[PDB]
Amino acid sequence: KSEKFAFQAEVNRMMKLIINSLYKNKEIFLRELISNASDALDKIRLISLTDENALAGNEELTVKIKCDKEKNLLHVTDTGVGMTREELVKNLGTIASTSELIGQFGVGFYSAFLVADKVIVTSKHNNDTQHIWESDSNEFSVIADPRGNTLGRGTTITLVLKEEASDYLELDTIKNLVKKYSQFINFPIYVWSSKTKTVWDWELMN
Amino acid sequence: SEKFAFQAEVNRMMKLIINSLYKNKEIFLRELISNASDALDKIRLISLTDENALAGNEELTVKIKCDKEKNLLHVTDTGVGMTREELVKNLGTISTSELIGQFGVGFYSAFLVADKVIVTSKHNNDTQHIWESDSNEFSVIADPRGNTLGRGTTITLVLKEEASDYLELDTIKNLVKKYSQFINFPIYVWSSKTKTVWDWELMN
Ligand SMILES: COC1=C2C[C@@H](C)C[C@H](OC)[C@H](O)[C@@H](C)/C=C(\C)[C@H](OC(N)=O)[C@@H](OC)/C=C\C=C(/C)C(=O)NC(=CC1=O)C2=O
Ligand SMILES: COC1=C2C[C@@H](C)C[C@H](OC)[C@H](O)[C@@H](C)/C=C(\C)[C@H](OC(N)=O)[C@@H](OC)/C=C\C=C(/C)C(=O)NC(=CC1=O)C2=O
Repeated sequence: KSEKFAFQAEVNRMMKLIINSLYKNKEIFLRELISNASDALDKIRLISLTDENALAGNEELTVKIKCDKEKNLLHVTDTGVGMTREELVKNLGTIASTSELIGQFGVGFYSAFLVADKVIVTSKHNNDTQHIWESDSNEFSVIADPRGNTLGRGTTITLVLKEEASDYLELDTIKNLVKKYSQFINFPIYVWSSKTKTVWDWELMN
Repeated sequence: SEKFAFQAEVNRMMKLIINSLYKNKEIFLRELISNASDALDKIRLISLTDENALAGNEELTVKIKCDKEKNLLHVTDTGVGMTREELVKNLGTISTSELIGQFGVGFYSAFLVADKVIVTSKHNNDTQHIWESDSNEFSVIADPRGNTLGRGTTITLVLKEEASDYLELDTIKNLVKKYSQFINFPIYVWSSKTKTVWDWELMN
């Protein structure tokens, strides 16, 4: 189980706070994830200033959100700097209204457990191979992605939604939320939506 | 090397117990008394083949102590006890009311009323040690007070505010009785009588 890890005590306590104090406005997890994605794009953009190889694995700088209503999943993918394996283990397993306090203290990512029974973070960084981080909140593991490098560069956050969080699978909801929290993000944010013959394509939200 | 993490299974188990028994929480005492009884049963067996078994403490009892000022509830038995290695493994790894005793996870029902649970235990083959937890981790350290128990274990609960009622004597006596009526070992509750004096009171 050299791939299995446990959470630092403080993180456990922190996840417990978010759940007990934000259960009346769970929709903020989308805000927090879109915000994280945006900070990630800012860093690769900052890296491309000095390193001229920074953007060779994925020239674009976007944020695409997809709804798999059949597998009960919600995907949020950015083409930011991404995270190395060691960063998945250290930065997600430890740390150094409360709606505003979370993003400021650096723990807004855990707001995802407000609507998910399981969170998965797939990531490719310019200096490592693609890896997968998974957790149901009672432990977590990190393994090399057997699919190889399918992201180029960036991160995908996958949420296996709670049955009560089923509404986050309907497009009308996500679009409303994506739009409401995409307002001040300096990057384009699309949503895989239907157009009704009935064809699917990326739809710009901001 | 004094702070450990709970195994994933235990984590899952604590939540289940807490999510499903929030309606009948008084169960926690039944579970502690029951465990106390098992412990006593085991030292008694050992005393059959081991003449030195009861060297550290000749009695086979279970004593319950309420401390309102400090907000603590103590459950002490004089059974076989637990060695440091056992506290670590047997506690960190593994109506449903009567379904938890079966699986052997009753202990955790203590978190239904306690923000923090402490386990002090002295086992014939080791020195006294202390296991503490708030459910988000746990730690095991050598008791700096020495071999104070002689032999056995003390379950100390730092009761939640909404658990203020288990601090009241008449309540514990009432509860300790309903569940001690089946244990073949004497259960006492440090009670009081009005001058006002304190002394053990037999419940079964
Ligand atoms: C200031 O940076 C932020 C930090 C500090 C730190 C961990 C940054 C990280 O160092 C490895 C990378 O530099 C950064 C580019 C990676 C992301 C933003 C990831 O998101 C995507 N899309 O990559 C996010 O994944 C869930 C990382 C964990 C987030 C946590 C625990 C959180 O709750 N809040 C945080 C939000 C932040 O903005 C946070 O702690
Ligand atoms: C069958 O034995 C029981 C086990 C198996 C096992 C761990 C037994 C233990 O092995 C080291 C000792 O042999 C035994 C004498 C010690 C006690 C009963 C302790 O209580 C006192 N007073 O000593 C209790 O402390 C909280 C131990 C943890 C209890 C757990 C996790 C539980 O939830 N249920 C259990 C109840 C049991 O009866 C249980 O798992």
